[PDB]
Amino acid sequence: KARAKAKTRSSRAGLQFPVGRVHRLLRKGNYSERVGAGAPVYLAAVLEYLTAEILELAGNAARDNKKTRIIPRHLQLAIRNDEELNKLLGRVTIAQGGVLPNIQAVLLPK
Amino acid sequence: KARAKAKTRSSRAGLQFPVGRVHRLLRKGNYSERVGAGAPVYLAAVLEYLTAEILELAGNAARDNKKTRIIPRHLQLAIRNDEELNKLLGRVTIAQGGVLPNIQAVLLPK
Amino acid sequence: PHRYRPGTVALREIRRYQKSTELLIRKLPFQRLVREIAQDFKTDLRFQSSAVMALQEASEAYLVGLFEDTNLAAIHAKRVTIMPKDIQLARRIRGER
Amino acid sequence: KPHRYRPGTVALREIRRYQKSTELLIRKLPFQRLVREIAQDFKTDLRFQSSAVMALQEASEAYLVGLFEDTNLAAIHAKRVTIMPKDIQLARRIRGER
Amino acid sequence: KRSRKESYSVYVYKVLKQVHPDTGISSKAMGIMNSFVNDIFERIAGEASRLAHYNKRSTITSREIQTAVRLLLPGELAKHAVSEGTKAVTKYTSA
Amino acid sequence: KRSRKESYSVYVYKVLKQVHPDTGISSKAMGIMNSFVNDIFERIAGEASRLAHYNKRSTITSREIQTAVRLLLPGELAKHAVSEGTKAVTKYTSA
Amino acid sequence: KRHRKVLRDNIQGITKPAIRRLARRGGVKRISGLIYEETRGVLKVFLENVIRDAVTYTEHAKRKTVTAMDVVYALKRQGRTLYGFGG
Amino acid sequence: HRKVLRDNIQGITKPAIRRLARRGGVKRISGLIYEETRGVLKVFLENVIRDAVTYTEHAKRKTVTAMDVVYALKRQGRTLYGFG
DNA sequence: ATCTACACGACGCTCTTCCGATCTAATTTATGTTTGTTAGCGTTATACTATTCTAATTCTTTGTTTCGGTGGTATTGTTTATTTTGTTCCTTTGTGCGTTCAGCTTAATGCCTAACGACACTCGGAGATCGGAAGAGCACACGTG
DNA sequence: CACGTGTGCTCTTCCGATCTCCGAGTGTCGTTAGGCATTAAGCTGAACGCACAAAGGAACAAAATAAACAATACCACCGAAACAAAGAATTAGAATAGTATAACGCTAACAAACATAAATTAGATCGGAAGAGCGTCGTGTAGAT
Repeated sequence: KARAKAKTRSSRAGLQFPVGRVHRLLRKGNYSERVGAGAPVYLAAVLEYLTAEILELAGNAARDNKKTRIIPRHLQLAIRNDEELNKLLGRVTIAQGGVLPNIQAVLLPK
Repeated sequence: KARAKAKTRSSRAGLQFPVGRVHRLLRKGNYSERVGAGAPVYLAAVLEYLTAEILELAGNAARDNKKTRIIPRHLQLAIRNDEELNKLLGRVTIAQGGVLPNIQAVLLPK
Repeated sequence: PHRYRPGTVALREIRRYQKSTELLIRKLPFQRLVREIAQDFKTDLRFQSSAVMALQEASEAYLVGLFEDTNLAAIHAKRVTIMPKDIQLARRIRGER
Repeated sequence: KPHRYRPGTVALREIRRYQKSTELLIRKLPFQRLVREIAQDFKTDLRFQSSAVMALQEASEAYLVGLFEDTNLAAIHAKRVTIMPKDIQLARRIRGER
Repeated sequence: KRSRKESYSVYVYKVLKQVHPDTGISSKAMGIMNSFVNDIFERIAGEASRLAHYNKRSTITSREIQTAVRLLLPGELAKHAVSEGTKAVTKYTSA
Repeated sequence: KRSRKESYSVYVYKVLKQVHPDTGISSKAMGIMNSFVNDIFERIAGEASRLAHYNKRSTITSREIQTAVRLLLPGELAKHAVSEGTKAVTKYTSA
Repeated sequence: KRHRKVLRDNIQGITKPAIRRLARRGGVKRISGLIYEETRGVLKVFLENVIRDAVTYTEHAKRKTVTAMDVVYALKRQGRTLYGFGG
Repeated sequence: HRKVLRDNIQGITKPAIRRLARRGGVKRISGLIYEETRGVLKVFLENVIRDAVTYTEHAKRKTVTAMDVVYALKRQGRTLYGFG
């Protein structure tokens, strides 16, 4: 059957993250019997904002380390240096990520 | 309509805790689309065993304190003295329960 | 005069308030403190009395557990007096700072 | 006359190097046999994926590094620079694990 | 006229008479035991639900409850609980 | 022939080109960002589900997601996220 | 007929005897003098963390009052589960 | 395949523990740290592997997946990024 | 060894909270039907285990020697126990009204089902940032003048 | 302290490569369009509980004071730990080989959802009593001298 013009729900909201996949994962994730229409749009916008907040500092760490490619060390450097992303991911371990360069001031030589 | 003999599902399993109420709270609690028949019987048996494990030590604390009635202090004394109930309820606050009598050995007089 | 030694009735208070199960903050300062704090998130906020009782019980339990951890961190430093650095170390190893 | 450093200097250099680098610090072949020994208490004849022992290695290394950070805090609090067993036990008490 | 305030108070009273037929209970302690049962029911049911979600089953069965009890309860409590659960499941399946 | 391994890899690549059009990403870092999105989706969706369970609603709506973001994300992130969410909800409701 | 009251500086109602008793329950024998202001700040940031979550819970409920269930849920949210007030 | 292992805790060596300590910023390490750290790592591994063997016994498998380790760490509040 | 301040211990006087009796709604269960979920069995390919060989990287031994922990001694603020006088908190007694909160509608909204087509996944090649190696130079740790 | 010595890392430059970037199928999962059940929004009366107010008792808090004890600063000595050169040994990587197992794919049986009526059970509502909260005298414990 001939339809109207096809347009994804992530394009109506101006998003890069999929609205339909987040709606599918909400409906098949056993959270409620019903999921409203603004819930996946809101959640995908929050997820795209958080992923952009991560990558915008990970690219800065990669550019500071003279690198044109993001490795897990750059993600750990972006997360543990931000003051408020460290509260969101305080109980999270990153593989091949290492720790921050952090020597206590009493251990430094005299 | 005339039925057979009525008999609760908690009486078939020899339980005091309700099988039907735990089945209702599992079906209306948004955990899965399906709940098997042995799941509420198993969960009610585990809950009755845990509540009996609590009360059997709370009554001993009440009888040790010359009391014929359980107060919240007796529940706290039963929980924090058991070695393995304290792992189950380590992040739990009991109201009007107080703490264990616990003075460190360095603070005692000489 | 029958002045005791320093720390003796402190130990008796340790035993008494460890035996006791009451609230140790008075309810009228704590109700006004919660009413002061909650204004910044919403003005004209009525409270259930049981809600302020729950806030009081939880705040006192949090502070008693933090003072237990503080006492451990001060015993480790070969001291009997708790200091604000002991509270800071307990809050840091606990993962709150 | 040969050349020797002072105690703590090469230690601080390795602190900076292992804080800078992201390689695993324990060899994989002892760790596979240790995980295989530990899992025999719960089930015998257990095969392991390579990725499973790798994930166990990353998580165990991260747990040990975070515990040594808390241990170093608890040792600096005791006016010392070395770490002692009571520092690890105090960190595990305040963390609420033992 | 209002909503009926469902609870677990009569079942903690039934179990207490099986254990201590001479000891009574308060109302505050009854509310604490109510919140105790309501919290461990939430723990076991949520962890069994995520067990069913991991293995891509759409049914919480007695195996999921047994595995969740083994994951949650420590030490002696887990094996005493799986005995108390399995014996009740067999006693329910005989009838 | 096997099952299709669904992921979030192309969307993290789409967002990275909007932010840094000169910087690439690894495969390990792509898997870490995948687990990051999959973990915060679980946090926000579970906390919105228990928000709907507390107030006895049977629908997770945009209000529940906004309240769950306000409960979960700290500080500046929460208000920047509710701006980014509300502006997308209005842009989706205009179309 | 309006007497709207807004409160200020109620942190001093938690007195130094009231803090010394809270430390006495925890097993503290000696308490330094600088403890009390740090303890008031710790209690204030803890109550801010709990009360912000509770006010969020009760304005999602579209209620102008804070119930005790909102405090219970705000404490469970932070992993500080409280028994004796419903749940 | 008739193989039973014993005393593999010494395979994680003192030079392999000093590097784990110096990643965490420890400048000086006393000598009683090593057997203690082997015991601490052992009890952590017994907790995580007991949870993972429970996870793969529920799955009716005889091998341990990396996803079972990831879920066993998520259960303890030690979420791991990098393995699914 | 002696004295005095709490602290349980026993007894008694109201009391108020706990336990029993009744009434009714509502939530459990019995029976039957329908569906859709997972156990059973077979298979293949694949990743795990076991093994050889050589390289080679790291572990272990041992010999310095440095410095950090640890015990001990001294001193000065300072926290604690106590008493007295406000001071405010608790308890009661009263009032007014504001905000929950249940109840009754219906309007919007989400679920469902099916057809269609765009999108992400997998496979498969091309290239290029980067891992590794050679040579030189500087920050810097450390040692005599 | 302040200048020469030598080392570790950094920097600069060059070569394979393997890990990343793009191209081409292709199922599959998101999109669209009605249509239907149902959940939540809006309006409203009852009353519940919260806020505010007054008054008196008291209970706790604030302020001054002696002093006893604990934190802290400093110093001497040991013993243990870091650093380093050398040989062993154990690990790493590629390569063969065998195969247990696990991830698919049908098949079906069996177990669970759904609906309805009957009735049993649990919560609400009073009311009688009994464990207990509290006031008064007793010895004991125990701490200070």
